[PDB]
Amino acid sequence: KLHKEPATLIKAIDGDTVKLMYKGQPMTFRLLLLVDTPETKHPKKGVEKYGPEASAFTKKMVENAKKIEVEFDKGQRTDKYGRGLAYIYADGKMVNEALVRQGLAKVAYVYKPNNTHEQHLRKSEAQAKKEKLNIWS
Ligand SMILES: Cc1cn([C@H]2C[C@H](OP(=O)(O)O)[C@@H](COP(=O)(O)O)O2)c(=O)[nH]c1=O
Ligand SMILES: [Ca+2]
Repeated sequence: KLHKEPATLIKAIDGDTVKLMYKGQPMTFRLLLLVDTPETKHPKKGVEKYGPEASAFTKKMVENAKKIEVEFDKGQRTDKYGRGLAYIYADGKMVNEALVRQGLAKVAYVYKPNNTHEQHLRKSEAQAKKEKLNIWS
């Protein structure tokens, strides 16, 4: 079973990459199962169509949260770049899914066993497509 753990915001970096104080140590966390478009991609040098709105949305959601919690999946907790891989919740709402529901990020990098909430995010993504939101307009 997965479970939520306390984390302190240190800084939001873009739509899907946030730096958090987790168990007393500063580290970059990357949101599982998403590809926010970037604010500072690498092919793209930077700023994507919808990458800066996905960044603003996560920035406000974590900045204004009363509390942040991280939820690791059941596979590896870290990727090759040493970023923590988690579902992040702000006030009990999953930032991963809110981005996807808004049509501000797409579901991507699905590596089992790290896909417990994959179907939940694919649903939210289907609805953002139906309603034609943002990247899907
Ligand atoms: C979300 C996620 C990304 N990644 C890797 C895939 C991509 O590697 P490559 O850089 O080699 O293409 C990169 C994309 O991350 P970003 O979207 O943050 O740039 O991070 C994982 O390995 N596992 C994951 O769960
Ligand atoms: Ca990104």
